[PDB]
Amino acid sequence: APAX
Amino acid sequence: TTTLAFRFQGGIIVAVDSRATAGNWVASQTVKKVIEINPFLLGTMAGGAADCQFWETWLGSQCRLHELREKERISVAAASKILSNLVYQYKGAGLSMGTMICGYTRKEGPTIYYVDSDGTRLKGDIFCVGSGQTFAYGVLDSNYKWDLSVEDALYLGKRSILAAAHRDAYSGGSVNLYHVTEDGWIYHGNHDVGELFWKVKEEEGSFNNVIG
Amino acid sequence: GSRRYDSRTTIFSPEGRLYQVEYALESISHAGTAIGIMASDGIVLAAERKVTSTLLEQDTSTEKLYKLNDKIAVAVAGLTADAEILINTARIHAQNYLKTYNEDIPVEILVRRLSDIKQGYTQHGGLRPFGVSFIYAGYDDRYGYQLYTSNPSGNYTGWKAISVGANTSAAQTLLQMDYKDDMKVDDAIELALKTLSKTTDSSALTYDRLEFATIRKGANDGEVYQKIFKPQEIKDILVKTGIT
Amino acid sequence: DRGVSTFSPEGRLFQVEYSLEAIKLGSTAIGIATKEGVVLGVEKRATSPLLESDSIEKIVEIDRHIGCAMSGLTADARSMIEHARTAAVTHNLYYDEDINVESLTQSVCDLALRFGELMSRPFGVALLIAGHDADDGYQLFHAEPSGTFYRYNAKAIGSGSEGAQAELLNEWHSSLTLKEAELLVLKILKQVMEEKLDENNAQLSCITKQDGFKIYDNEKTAELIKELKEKEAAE
Amino acid sequence: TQQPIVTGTSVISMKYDNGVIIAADNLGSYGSLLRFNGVERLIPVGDNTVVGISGDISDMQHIERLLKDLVTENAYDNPLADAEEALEPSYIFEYLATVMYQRRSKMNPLWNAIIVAGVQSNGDQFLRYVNLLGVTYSSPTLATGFGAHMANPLLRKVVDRESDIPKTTVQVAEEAIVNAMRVLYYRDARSSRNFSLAIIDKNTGLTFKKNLQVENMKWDFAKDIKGYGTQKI
Amino acid sequence: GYDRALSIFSPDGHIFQVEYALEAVKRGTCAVGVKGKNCVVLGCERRSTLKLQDTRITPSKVSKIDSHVVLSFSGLNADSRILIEKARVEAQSHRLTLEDPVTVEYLTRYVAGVQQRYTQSGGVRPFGVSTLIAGFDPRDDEPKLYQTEPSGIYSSWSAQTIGRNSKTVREFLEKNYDRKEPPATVEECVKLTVRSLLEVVQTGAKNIEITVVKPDSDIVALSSEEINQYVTQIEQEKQE
Amino acid sequence: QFNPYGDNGGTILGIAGEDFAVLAGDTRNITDYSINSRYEPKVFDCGDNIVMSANGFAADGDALVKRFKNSVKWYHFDHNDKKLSINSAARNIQHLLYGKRFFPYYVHTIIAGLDEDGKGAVYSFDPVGSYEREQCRAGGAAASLIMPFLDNQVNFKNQYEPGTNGKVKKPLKYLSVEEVIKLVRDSFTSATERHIQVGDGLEILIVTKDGVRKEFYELKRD
Amino acid sequence: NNYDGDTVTFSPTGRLFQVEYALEAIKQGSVTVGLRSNTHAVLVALKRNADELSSYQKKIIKCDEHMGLSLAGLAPDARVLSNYLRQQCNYSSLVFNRKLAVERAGHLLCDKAQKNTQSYGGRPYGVGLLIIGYDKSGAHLLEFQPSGNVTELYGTAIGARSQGAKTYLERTLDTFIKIDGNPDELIKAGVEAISQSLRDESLTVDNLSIAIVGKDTPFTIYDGEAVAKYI
Amino acid sequence: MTDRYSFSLTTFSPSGKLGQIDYALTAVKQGVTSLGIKATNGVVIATEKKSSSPLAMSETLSKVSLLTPDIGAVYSGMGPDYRVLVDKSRKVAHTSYKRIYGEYPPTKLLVSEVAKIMQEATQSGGVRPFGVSLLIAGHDEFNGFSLYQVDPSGSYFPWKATAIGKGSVAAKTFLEKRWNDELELEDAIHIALLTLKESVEGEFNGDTIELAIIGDENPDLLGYTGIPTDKGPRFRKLTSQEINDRLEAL
Ligand SMILES: [Mg+2]
Ligand SMILES: [Mg+2]
Repeated sequence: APAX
Repeated sequence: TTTLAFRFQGGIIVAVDSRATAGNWVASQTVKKVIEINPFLLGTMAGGAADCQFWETWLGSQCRLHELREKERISVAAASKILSNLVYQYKGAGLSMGTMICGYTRKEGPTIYYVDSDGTRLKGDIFCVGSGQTFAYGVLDSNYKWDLSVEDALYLGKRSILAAAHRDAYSGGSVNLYHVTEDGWIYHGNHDVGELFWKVKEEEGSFNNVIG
Repeated sequence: GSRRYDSRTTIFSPEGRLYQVEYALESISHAGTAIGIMASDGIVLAAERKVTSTLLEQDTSTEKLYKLNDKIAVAVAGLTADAEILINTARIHAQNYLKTYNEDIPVEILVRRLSDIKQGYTQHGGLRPFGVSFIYAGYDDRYGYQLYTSNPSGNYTGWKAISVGANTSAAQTLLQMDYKDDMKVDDAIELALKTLSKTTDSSALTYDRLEFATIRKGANDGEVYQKIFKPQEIKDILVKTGIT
Repeated sequence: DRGVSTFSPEGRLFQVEYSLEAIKLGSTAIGIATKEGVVLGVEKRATSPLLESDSIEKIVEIDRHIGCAMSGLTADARSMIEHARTAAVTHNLYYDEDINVESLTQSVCDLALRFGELMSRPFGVALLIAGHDADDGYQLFHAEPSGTFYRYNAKAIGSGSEGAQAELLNEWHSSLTLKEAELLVLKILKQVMEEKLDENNAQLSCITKQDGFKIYDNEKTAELIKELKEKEAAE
Repeated sequence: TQQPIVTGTSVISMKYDNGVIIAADNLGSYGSLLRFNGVERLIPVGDNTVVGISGDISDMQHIERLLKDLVTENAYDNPLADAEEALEPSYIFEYLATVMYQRRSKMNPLWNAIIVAGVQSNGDQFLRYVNLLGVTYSSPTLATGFGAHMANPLLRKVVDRESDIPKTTVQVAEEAIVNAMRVLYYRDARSSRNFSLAIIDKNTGLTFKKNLQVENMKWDFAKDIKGYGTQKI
Repeated sequence: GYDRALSIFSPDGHIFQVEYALEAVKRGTCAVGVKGKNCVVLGCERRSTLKLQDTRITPSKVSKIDSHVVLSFSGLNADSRILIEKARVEAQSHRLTLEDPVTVEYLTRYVAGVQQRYTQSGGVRPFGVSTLIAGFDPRDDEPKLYQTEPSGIYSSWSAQTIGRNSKTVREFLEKNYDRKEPPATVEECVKLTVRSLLEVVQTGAKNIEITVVKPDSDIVALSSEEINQYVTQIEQEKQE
Repeated sequence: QFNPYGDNGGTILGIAGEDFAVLAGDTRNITDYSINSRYEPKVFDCGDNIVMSANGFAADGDALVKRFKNSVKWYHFDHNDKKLSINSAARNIQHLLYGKRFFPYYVHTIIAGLDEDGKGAVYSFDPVGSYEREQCRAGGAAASLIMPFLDNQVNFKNQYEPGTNGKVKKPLKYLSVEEVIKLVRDSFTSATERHIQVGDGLEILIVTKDGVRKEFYELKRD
Repeated sequence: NNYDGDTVTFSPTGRLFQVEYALEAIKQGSVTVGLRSNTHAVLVALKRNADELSSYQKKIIKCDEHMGLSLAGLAPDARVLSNYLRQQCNYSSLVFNRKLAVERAGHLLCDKAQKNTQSYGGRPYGVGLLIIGYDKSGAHLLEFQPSGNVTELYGTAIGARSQGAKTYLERTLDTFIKIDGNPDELIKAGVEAISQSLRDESLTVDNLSIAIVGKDTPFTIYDGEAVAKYI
Repeated sequence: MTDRYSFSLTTFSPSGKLGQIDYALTAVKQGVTSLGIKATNGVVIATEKKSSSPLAMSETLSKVSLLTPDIGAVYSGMGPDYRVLVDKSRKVAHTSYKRIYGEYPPTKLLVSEVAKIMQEATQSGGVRPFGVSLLIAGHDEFNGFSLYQVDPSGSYFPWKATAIGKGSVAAKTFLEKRWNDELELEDAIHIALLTLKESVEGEFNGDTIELAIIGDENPDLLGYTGIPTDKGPRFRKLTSQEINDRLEAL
């Protein structure tokens, strides 16, 4: 999961 | 991520970047980190892209049901507390969120709540949230006044995200800008850092660390 | 299926009464009379035993008066077995409160929970109600001395003096006649026994057909003592007021 | 006695048939579907003049594009409305779109026969469900406690229904304007109502694609009432 | 969460013009101990499918029982059980693939790699693989374990793409399979000399050959190898 | 669990167990609610076949649900405790999650919902209780008065009464209450409430309770003399 | 210890034009240093003019595609045969993915088709259901090789108008299907050159208002 | 009479009256017809309306690409049973990659209905179904009754006055059974069969409902202007 | 399937009687006479072993049962109901007392537990009341000797002496004449044997009479030695022979  | 929101004389400014990363890999430069919950409510996203996106659009559905049942728009306090009580149920499961619930109601006035996945919920006038929060804070704090004109407030918010986008490796892409008033939220555009940096450098004379 | 054999214990009559509650009350009306009288300096519980046999072990016996905690006792009219179920519940409930708050349970709070249990048997579960009415006698530092009653409906009310079981009509009339607010305990003891003496269905009131208890501040200074009378102590108090 | 889920010798569910009797005792509700919108009107029927009539809520929003009117044991409708609203909002969450009116109605109707020895009896209330969606346009549905629902161009339910339905049979045509339909609901209501129709004991509402579901204020309805008498007097 | 105890090594297979061949040795190893020698690892289902299994033998025996119960269940209230409603290889595979993926998803896998070989009712060749992770794939040649490393390169020399299948006879393909089995006996420390082989042909049906042996082995050159570098005698 | 469908439909479309629950309300002591311009008053009859009562400790008939809302009732007393507890719990839960006390309408809708639930659930009978719920929404000065009943229907009332002889006192209020001009003050409103109760009650002795609720959590119960004064004052205007 | 995940390699790529969209993926399937198959398709016609690929751990990819195809089936059954719009598919797939937030599908998902105005659309998902519409996305093993090429050639990033002093950007414009297939083919041959898990074959599904067409091309087999 | 209180009670002649009363709701249902050749299978259903302002209740439901049914009686019960069929067809695909045999569909419905005829508290289903489909052994028509009895037929009909059509089909058998490779002719025969059950009414454009499935036709439903071709 | 009888089968009639309890007492009335007498240094409980067939071996049917080493029980009414009550009574003495306090329960408390079980059969769903009245004789350190009667309702009372069943009315009268607070245990056995002859029709010997005592500790009945604080069971069943010895000096 990519994050911001 | 870098996101901010601050209260002032003329309502609330909300500004966010648009970068998503997986490690050092830049996954996207075009993420919409502000969610428009209703015409008087905004949510900002930082942390897990899916976690934020999913639960904040879920939050919108819960706010809609409130107004069907209660014949009245939900308070910022109550909307923020739905999200914070939700994530508190998941505490320890590994959700990753740093969010701000921003809006106006007649009973509250313009209001900002910081809500994160440890279950922290704070009312306040200024917050910056994300890996670039400190960079945004540095600019924002050192130019913030309650009396900023709507024009200046919008620029400071935009400039603070730019600052963070530049220094923080994990922030960038573009700035998204909102202004929230007694009449609801107003969108103030998407601003690519590609062009915004050079425009600001030239016009403001800042960023002298950079080869012009 | 089994619907055929269901009495439907928790329904309304066309008049809006609860059959089973009414019929339980009818059952209680043939039970040994129990009386509570509240004084300024204590409380009396007096109750008549369901007609004795000479061979009954009367001193190691208990049918009417039960200790709930150190500050609260009850007098029973109805099915003894039903009452014990409720009594142990009440005793446990008292201890939960003490454990939680480090303070003895206020009398009403105990009375309410027991009455709430009874109420439940009249609204859900399809079971028969408890065929019991209680007189609660107790002390707490909010209201001091208190008398309450509860019945199978789970309705409860507070009293200066009250009777339950048989001949409450005659008994209530007599208490109403002679009761007065400034009364001491020892006067209330006399009133209780004189009332039973006149309402009894027996030929004459003797020690062996009675249970008796007081709740006084009559220990030492600002604290309370329950006295459940031994048979010999009742025999004496029966002489002391000239009924024998 | 006898099971709640029992069939009669005619092959009908006793409990469902008996709930239909309870609905006949209900206050009147009427809906008319046009190409410009769907109107929903009801008889408030205050049981005493002291009761504040605006607190009588027999027309109800489900979503922006769906509205509801009821007749019968109206307390039974709370959970049906609650289910409807959840079903509508949930659908939008799962699919990022508006839920179809028929799908909504079918979802509510699925609740109906979930009773037995699940709930203890059928609902004692019928529903008129009116909305718009892009596929099938403006729609009106009559949802019964049998689990059956019918689409209608116009429909009346409640005590005055058989009289009002015969009237709707004559008056409805495929080209009614919204304004014609509003008047018509008002007219037919005044006919079958016990007491004299005014803006306090009847209520109107519509759903249009453009502005969604709106309940009319008493000021607006009072004027359509006035406009209706002047139309009838004038011929 | 498991660990395989008694295990079977490679299962190898390929398509040819009219059908499919599949083979596997008759060994059940117990670590480095070659414990059991009469183990059949090819299980025929009907007369149109063979299921070859490697990995944990206790789980293989469980799968045998599932397949034999599946045949029983398919016959129930089915007057066309030995005709139009007979079990196809694609049905048997999908069933197994479903189970394998469910068991991995419950963190309690069947510790196997499976190849389902057969001919569909329309005459098409079926060859598909599934393992403990529920991973599935099809290819003109399939092998498990060391077979994947040593058999596939040899079998793909014969059938390298789809178009090579019509050009491949059953004699050619059986040769390749049998040769591949010899190589594995040279090089896999957990292989045996004895094996079974099955052909499912769209005309001749199922031929199941037991008690095959690796033959024509080259060992003679071993005598010329003295020492490990400098030693002469 | 005990499952029986006790509340079911009869051939004429009636639910007899709900209707018989209404009969239990009819037998209950009278309760009346009247809302002024700026207050709401709750009056309750207490049946006077009872002396030797201890009024200090005997459950009062008006209950605070929260500090700004009160509930009274007619019908089965034990049943009413269950509804009051549930209502009280919901009031605190609403504050916890919404960070605002309940509106009177919300709390009424909740109690009503509970009552309705008991009319179509297996193994339970309906509540033999109708309620009057009154108070002021938070930060609001417009008075609220609602009524609920065993079926679950609820609505708003300028004034209303329930219990025995409620039709006599509803009769009274219907001719004595002006929608246009509600009792402009506390004093005025309390009086109208006591008058309506005197149509049915007996002596205004230990027979009438009055509780007044003003805005911002201002609730006070009148005691005997304060009520007694009202009784005395009306009969002296009566001989005319 | 049993590891419930594996990595089957391959790579996928979606590009959207004005009135069409493509979803391409190589046909190679691998584990470790072995080839499992040189032709195992991983881009699928899901009905309602939606194509879908879920690349990474194939078992998870297949499960997800199966579930979505099934979701389309029931959408018809429950909503009177209504067409499932690409935006609605995307949101539905988010819930499919996020439903397994605490035991994720190890896949990068891309879907392609037409939006409700008939314009080409590509949606991409992270493994737990974050999603976003784009002109452009590569996913899977060679994503990092191909994606920056697409930024440059599809969205004209870092490209300026000659002689404008780096002041006027190359103006954005839709690409023809012929141009898009050229970028796809070059993207995959380049990816095949430098990534060991990419090769064997390339399958492209093109989606227009007349349906779904396929094109296939050989890729280097080493 | 004393023995019709529930499904768990036999009468003294060995009858189940609640099941028989369930059968009765089918008889009050609008007529529907099934018939098949060797290449196709057709459903025709007369739809019923509430009045002239209402829609005409749908009586045909798709179960899979190769299967579907028509209903007569309680419609919600058809919804429950058709939904069960959709699931069973579905399960066969996902797990075995196998299209569900129409015969198995029949057996599965029988067993589902039967459970509700032997246990206290439940009730029999109040609907009859005609199931058509095309599978690995060709075209099929089934008749389902809520007693649990399922029957495979060349043709049949259920609902009020279905005896007219069922007689017609009984004579016509040798003709319609051999309408192979001609969809429109099989449908025509079906429409004629249903016409033998009409009284005081005839088939209008928003009254008639037809469905067909077969060798190279997915189960599809025709309503409205799409059936005008056949009136 | 399963128990769908979750509602009470005992309910109040309009007169206030609980029918099933009354009817259960009627079943006890029918039952064979049993009695108990309390002496100063013991308790005796006795009943008639009224055999079903003379082919039956009535030593195999014990009407008087050990519950704890110091507590015994006898009954009148329905035998099978009594048997399962003894099973339940023995177990509850352990689970709800001995396993908690490391000692056997006092008589009143074990009685209290049996009463609870019988009360529950009077109110719980899908059951009828027990068709028996028990007499429980026992000893414990702080209460001494005691005798209790337990009825189908769950009610229990302490007795000096009483009788239940068939000829209870007559037998209770007999016991009022003979009982005094100075009875030594042997005198109580004797009175019990006299009282029981009134109500027995046929043979009256040690094979038709079942009789047990709660008296002195019996070290010889313990089964082991070496713990001097463990002194043995106070419960003892009199043998066929022991009874006949007391019938000759009757
Ligand atoms: Mg940066
Ligand atoms: Mg490569």
